[PDB]
Formats: sequence, structure tokens, C-alpha cells
Amino acid sequence: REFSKEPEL
Amino acid sequence: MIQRTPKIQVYSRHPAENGKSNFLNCYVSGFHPSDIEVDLLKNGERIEKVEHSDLSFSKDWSFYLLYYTEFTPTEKDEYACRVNHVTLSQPKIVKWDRDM
Amino acid sequence: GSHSMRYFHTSVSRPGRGEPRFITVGYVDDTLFVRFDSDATSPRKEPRAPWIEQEGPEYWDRETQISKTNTQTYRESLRNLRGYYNQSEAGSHTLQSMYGCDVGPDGRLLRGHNQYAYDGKDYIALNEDLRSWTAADTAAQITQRKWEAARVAEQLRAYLEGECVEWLRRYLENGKETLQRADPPKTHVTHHPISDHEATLRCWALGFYPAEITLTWQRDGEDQTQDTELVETRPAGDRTFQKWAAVVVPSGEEQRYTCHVQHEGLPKPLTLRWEP
Repeated sequence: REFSKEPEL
Repeated sequence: MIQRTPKIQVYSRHPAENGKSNFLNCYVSGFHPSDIEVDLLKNGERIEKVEHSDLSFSKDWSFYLLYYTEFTPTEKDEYACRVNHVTLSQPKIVKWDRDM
Repeated sequence: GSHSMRYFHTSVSRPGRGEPRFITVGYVDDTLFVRFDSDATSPRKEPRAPWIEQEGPEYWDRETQISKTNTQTYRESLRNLRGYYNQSEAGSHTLQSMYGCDVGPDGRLLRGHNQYAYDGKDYIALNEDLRSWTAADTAAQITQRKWEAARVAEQLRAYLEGECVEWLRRYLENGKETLQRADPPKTHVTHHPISDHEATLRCWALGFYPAEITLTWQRDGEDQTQDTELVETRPAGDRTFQKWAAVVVPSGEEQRYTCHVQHEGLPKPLTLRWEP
């Protein structure tokens, strides 16, 4: 299951 | 920016035996950017019923895709994969060779 | 005995043709198990392997919401990147990322991954320590400074060392009959005359899983690296892979050549020759 907090570059 | 032209392989799922149903595969890989157009051909004519894998990419970030369709090879029918990409001035046609 | 989980994100801008398309695929080892596409009619995370279908609706709703949120995040990222490189609003650009964990036979973390590429060029990567970043250029240093300020690495670390390993171990057990089954290659050598003077010997490996394999030709016991044509390993479409290696040999010297095959599924490495 995926990471839920991908941030903006 | 970086542009990388596709590698193309055309082959069957199982060893080819004339008159026995099989799958015709066109594997396109090593390309960037990801927009690409692929046709499978039978005797020069586009096959309409062609599915493809989900777009993925390799550790060097280049993309790859499998296009495939059911086919029954014969002695005299010819098959091929036709690929267009921004790196190619005209479509590249790769003929199916059952020995490769 | 060692295994990996990886998620792959791709976002591609297309000025004048709508908003940037976002795609995700998930892999365990060489098996794709989940996909998402923002251009789908009703975008949702979808199963692509039987052993993930047993996850419940709460799983699929969370996975779908993550991907829908990522679609917007990557669109903002692409706008930021355009500015960092002083680029026009007219061009199409690509943002890719991959993350996940590698695990050994005992199920323990070997290492984690999270890296990004812009227009096919490495941009920023989490170091193996899961605490610091490597930035490729002064644009990526802007991202680095922002992620250092927000302590992004600490969130990733917590994920990669916990959830990523625990869900990989779950998937490996739920799909053990395929994910933990190595299918050995079926091997044979073919002979293709070129002229009166030479012929090609081609060593085939078919039907194997996982994709990792070694195929080499030797002449008199020495490796013919520079003289071997090796095609990229290719998917058969039934989960398995195919590969071949070929050498051009002088007529009559065929028995000096040996094909050698290493694969996880083989009781013992193989040694093959042309058998007319």
C-alpha cells in the first residue's frame, strides 16, 4: 500500500 | 530535453507452430518521452484488436510497453510492428521473424 | 529469497490538451499488481494480480484517494519545476518518481528508495540513510531546502521501515504460490547458417520468472562478452520472460562453444551445446 504524504517539489 | 528512441522486439508468446493459435508481441522499451504509437500489422494491414500493458519505466527512467494480440501463424502470412515516436522522422516497421 | 515493492509515478504535461495526466503502477518483484490512470473514465486504483483482489473496499478507497491527491500534487510540482528552469508554458514536460523497499529472505529491510526525475534526468533522491537528500542541480536544491524545512525525509523513513516492509510481507504471503515460486527457463540452442563460412548459434531461455537471468556463451571455456549479441529480457505476456544470446561461429567449430544459464529456478546452472 502506498505512502500517503507525497510532497510538492 | 533528453530524448531516447525506442528499442523494438517482435516475437510470439510461445514457439511458433503454423496453424496453432498463439500471441503476437511487440515490446517497446528504452524510450523517452512516453508518448508513442504502436500498430501490429498482418500482411501490411493494421490489426484492430490489440491490447497493451500498463505504462512503466526502468531504473534509467526510460519507458516500456507490451502490445499484444492473438494470432495463428502460417507459412505465408507476414506480421510486423509499426512504431512512431518523436525521435523518429518516419514510422519504424519491424517484421516478425520466428527465429528471433 | 529477496524481494522488493516499488511504486512508479509518471506525470506528463500537455499544454492546450487539458491538465497533466498522472499514472501509477505498483510492482512486487517483477509482478505488476495495481494501476491508476487519471485519464480513465472513472479513475480508481485497480487490481492487476489475483492476490490483491482480496483486499477490502476500505483498501481500494484509500489507495484511490491517495492517487487522486497525488494527481494534483504532481500538477503543482510540474508548475514549480517549469519556473525553476525558466521554461515556457508552451512545452510538455515529464515528472517521474519511484519509491519502495527491498527485503531479504528473513523479511527484514535491506534498504529503502525514493527518487525523482524531470524530463528523464535525475533530479533529487533520498540517500540510503533515509535522512538526507542528493540534489542534482540548483533547481533541485530548492526542492531539497523545502523538504529539509518540512522534515519530509522523516515521514518517508517511517513509511519505508514500517508500512512498506509490513505490506510487502503481507502481499508475499497472500501471493506466495506465484510471488515466491521461481519458474526455471526452458533452454535450447538453435543453429542458423549465414554463409559457407559461418553460422549463428543462439541460446534460448523461455518461460522463466523472475526476470533476473544470466545467459553467456563461452569459446574454449573463455567468455565471449564482446562477441555475444544479447537481447533485452522481454515479457511473454503470461507473467514469464524470454531472453536469447547469439554468437557467430566459423563453420565446423560449433562444438568449441558452450551456452551457460544461471537462474534462481534452476536446481543447478546449465551448460548447453548445439546438438545437431
